[PDB]
Amino acid sequence: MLKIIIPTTMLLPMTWMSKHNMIWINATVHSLLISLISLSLLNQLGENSLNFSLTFFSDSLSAPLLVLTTWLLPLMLMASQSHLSKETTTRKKLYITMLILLQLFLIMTFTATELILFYILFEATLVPTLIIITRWGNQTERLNAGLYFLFYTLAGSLPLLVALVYIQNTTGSLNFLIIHYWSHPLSNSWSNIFMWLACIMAFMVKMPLYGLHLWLPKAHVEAPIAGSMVLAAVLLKLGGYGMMRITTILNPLTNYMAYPFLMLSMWGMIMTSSICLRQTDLKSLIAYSSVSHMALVIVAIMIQTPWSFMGATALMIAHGLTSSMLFCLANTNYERVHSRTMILARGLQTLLPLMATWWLMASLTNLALPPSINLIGELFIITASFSWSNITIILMGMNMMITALYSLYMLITTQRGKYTHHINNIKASFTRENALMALHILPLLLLTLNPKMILGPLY
Amino acid sequence: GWVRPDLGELSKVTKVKTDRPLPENPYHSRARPEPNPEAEGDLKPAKHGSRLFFWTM
Ligand SMILES: CCCCCCCCCCCCCCCCCC(=O)O[C@@H](COC(=O)CCCCCCCCCCCCCCC)COP(=O)(O)OC[C@H](O)CO
Repeated sequence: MLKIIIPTTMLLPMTWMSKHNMIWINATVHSLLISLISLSLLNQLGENSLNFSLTFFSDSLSAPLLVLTTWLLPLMLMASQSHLSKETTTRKKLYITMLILLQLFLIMTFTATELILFYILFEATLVPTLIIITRWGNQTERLNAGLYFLFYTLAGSLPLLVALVYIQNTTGSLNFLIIHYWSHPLSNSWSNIFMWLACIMAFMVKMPLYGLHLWLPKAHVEAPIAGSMVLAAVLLKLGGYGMMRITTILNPLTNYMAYPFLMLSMWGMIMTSSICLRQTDLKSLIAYSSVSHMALVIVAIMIQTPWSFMGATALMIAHGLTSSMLFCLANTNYERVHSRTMILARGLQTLLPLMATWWLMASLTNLALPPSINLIGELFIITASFSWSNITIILMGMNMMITALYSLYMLITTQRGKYTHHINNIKASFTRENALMALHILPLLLLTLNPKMILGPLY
Repeated sequence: GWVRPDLGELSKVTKVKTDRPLPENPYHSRARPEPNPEAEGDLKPAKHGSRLFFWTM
């Protein structure tokens, strides 16, 4: 509720009014402090969601994502204070302002009690990210990249706007509790499909499914490090949160209309993971891997099965923490080599031995190696999907088989092998990069002991 | 034994004494539509505020 919001927004005057060089320090202090307070919100009751007021409420689904976003907030500050050191204090302050303003919106939307209120800051997250990708992005095609990312989501979000207000004029309020209790069987009338399509496509776009995913490779690669993590670790997941919330009034229409997306997602994950097997760009390879994992959640959410929701929430968080880490891996390597081609800097393990380890559990976590939370996600989803149909395991398991090859492919090409002779600027890794990397992996294994925290309201 | 009327005398408005009754509706007016009922009762605060989307007040 408020105990998270005002501390987040009151953090903004601090960064603006802090000393010239202390900006990174005091921002990091209370961002971690905010994370601690958010963790206090992680508690949930049995069945009734933790409701605070007409404006804000939390459930067993929102809380794990809330603590994840606040937990993220220190990490971009940690990950960004290397390529922004040679910048004017105002621009550094502006950069920090963008992140916490972005993070502030995330707390708002996840705790939003009204769908329209959920909707207003659903796209409002775009404005800070658009600035981050465009201004501080370090590339040339970032301009076209920002346009692709911006227009795709709007093209899907605006139908939701017309759909959402239609609910208000037809079924009174759009309070999440009032929708759930007063749910009615959506008919099969040919208007209700376009009703169904509008209420779904908005979350489809910013949850890249095959076909509606070309923004993500352009979104991730040209975005700066902080932009890439926030976009891949939370931003691809507003779509996820919407579906678990909005599919309450899409049944039984979801039963019949689910087919085109399920085939698109299940086949897409094989295709996308195949792209990972032959990606020339390390950041792009990680980006395409996010599509495969996210497309798995598409099948998870859209099956509408108790087990499927549970594994979704497991992959909901685990992928986000993992994808942020892998982007950190690529970023921590990038500036040393000043290039994105994977084969540019081979045999890094012989030069940097600890990064060899950090890359190693990172690849293992993305492998869904048990008992990592990723395995709990994928394995739960497979069982739910298998109950839905026996055939899907052929597609399901094949993804894990492909996921194995490309995951260690980056490991062998970069970490193992012969070091590149020509390069000589690879310095011993700063303990900031090392500290940040453990900041990611350590909570992941810490979460393994308590899956019930992140299983969700279906748990 | 008549007399010449003075100026303005002919233009004087005069009261004429008649026996015919005054017409009831010289225009033959029909019935008149009943006005819509007026507002009444003390003004009360708007129930649950603006009631516009998520705005509580
Ligand atoms: C880039 C293109 C879009 C990307 C994909 C987005 C999703 C695809 C479908 C988009 C639908 C947008 C319009 C839906 C608004 C809410 C729909 C809704 O609530 O359902 C109504 C569905 O009714 C409609 O007619 C909704 C619109 C149907 C689709 C036709 C217009 C939308 C498609 C063309 C415009 C957008 C495409 C891009 C154009 C450049 C119910 O009303 P009813 O017809 O049952 O009303 C009672 C009675 O029958 C008479 O009204």
